[PDB]
Amino acid sequence: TNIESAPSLAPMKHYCDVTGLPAPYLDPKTRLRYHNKEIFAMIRNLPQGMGEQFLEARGAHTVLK
Amino acid sequence: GLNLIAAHSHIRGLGVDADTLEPRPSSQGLVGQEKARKAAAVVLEMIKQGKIAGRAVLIAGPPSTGKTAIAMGMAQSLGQDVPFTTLAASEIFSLEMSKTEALTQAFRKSIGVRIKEESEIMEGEVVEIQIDRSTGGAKQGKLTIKTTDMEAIYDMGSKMIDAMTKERVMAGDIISIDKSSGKITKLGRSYARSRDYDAMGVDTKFLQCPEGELQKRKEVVHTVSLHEIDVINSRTQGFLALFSGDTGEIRSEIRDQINTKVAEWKEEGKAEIVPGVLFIDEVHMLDIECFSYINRALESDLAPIVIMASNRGVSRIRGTDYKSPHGLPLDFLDRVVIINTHPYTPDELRQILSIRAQEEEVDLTPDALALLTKIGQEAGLRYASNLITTSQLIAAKRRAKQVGVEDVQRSFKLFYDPARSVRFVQESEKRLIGNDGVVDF
Ligand SMILES: Nc1ncnc2c1ncn2[C@@H]1O[C@H](COP(=O)(O)OP(=O)(O)O)[C@@H](O)[C@H]1O
Repeated sequence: TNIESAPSLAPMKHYCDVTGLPAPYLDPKTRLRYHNKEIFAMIRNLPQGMGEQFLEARGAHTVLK
Repeated sequence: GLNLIAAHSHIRGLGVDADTLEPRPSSQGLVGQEKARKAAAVVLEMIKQGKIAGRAVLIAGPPSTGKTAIAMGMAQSLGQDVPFTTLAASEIFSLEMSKTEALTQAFRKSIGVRIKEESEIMEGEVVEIQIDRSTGGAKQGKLTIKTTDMEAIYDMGSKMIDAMTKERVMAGDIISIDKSSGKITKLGRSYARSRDYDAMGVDTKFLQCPEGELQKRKEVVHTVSLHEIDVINSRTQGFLALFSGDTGEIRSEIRDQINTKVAEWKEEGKAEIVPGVLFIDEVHMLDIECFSYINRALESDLAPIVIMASNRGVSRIRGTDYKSPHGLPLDFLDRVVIINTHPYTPDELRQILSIRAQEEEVDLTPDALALLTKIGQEAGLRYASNLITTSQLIAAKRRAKQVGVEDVQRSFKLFYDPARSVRFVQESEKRLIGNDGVVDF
């Protein structure tokens, strides 16, 4: 009862999380999937407190305790 | 560095106009010949058309009247697009194979197939490599790279970590991971990690970081002839044969099936056929067994246009005993179309010597140029074009700057032109071995 939800085990196609385009590579500083160099520019000069909100929208933010 | 000044290093194309086909008299090296260069221009413009078979144009003319010059002009006026193949006609008489088949390969070498397909490559400096070989093995690892713009982390398969320790990718290399295969071509070394390289030479080149995105698609264009495909489909690993000549008699059913699949590639739009040019230099050195095959290899759809050059007048045909014009049989002279050249007027001789002097960068006084034109009137272009290179060096003996009459008259004194050499043979009969006799003083 209520433990019939099931996870998966399959390769996931990872998309961008700034835009919705398919994105093939992430970052070391902020760990954001991104499409091209314009989105990389907007990632590396975004004001602080939002680079964590993108991972909040995607999930696995892991905020401090 | 492998650009040593040859006897044709001054020709930079055919030199004619491409709008009204007018042979302007001095451009790109070819100077003086007008009617023959216009006919070669017409032939050149119907080569790039492609809507003609393999036809035959015979550049007939006297010695040293610019026949290899016109052929090299047509070679330079096509670029590396339409396959030009030189063939001096004594490479055919081999022993690895027969003679007619050696001619057939030279026909098949000049019909290119041009296909264009894409690849996915990666530029960029490696920031760092971590490989989890801990007893473990090549199982997982992280690769952090960057361009000037991008920066990225990738995880690697086992058959990529086995290519990373194969090329030994350091922290700072400029690599090109071809994604579809897995080969790694290190384009160079990054400058910013010049301290981090100890096992290198003292003089070592260093590049900059690649500019632009890190994942891009290239539209490379390959062009291989039908002889390439024939030699590939002949053994187990047979492409080495066309680098070592060890190919033998290729069976004709392979050539027929490849002539079928090239047509099936053309009709599906996957390919495109480019007819090339085959230049048979000194075509009089073929026997009639060759002409009885060139008369029928110039019949098929897949046949390159043959350009060929003959010196001889009424001479004998090899293999047989009966004479003929240009050393060619008459049933083959029905096929060919002949361009005749002419000897050179002395002002054209003077400006050809001027171009050959400016090519080697040798300074000349106009008096020495007048004397050299006077010599070339009586001894041909080749003798004067060698007297230029001799006279520069003789002027460099006594530490001079410009050559003069006092050095052309020394080069004319030491090195005999062939007319005076024939006179020397005729006046020194009894000691030179004619056929039988040797007299010793
Ligand atoms: N129109 C020309 N312009 C410049 N150089 C020429 C021209 N015609 C002939 N030559 C020169 O004359 C020499 C003889 O030409 P080439 O075609 O080799 O003679 P052959 O026809 O006997 O082989 C070549 O070295 C070439 O440099």
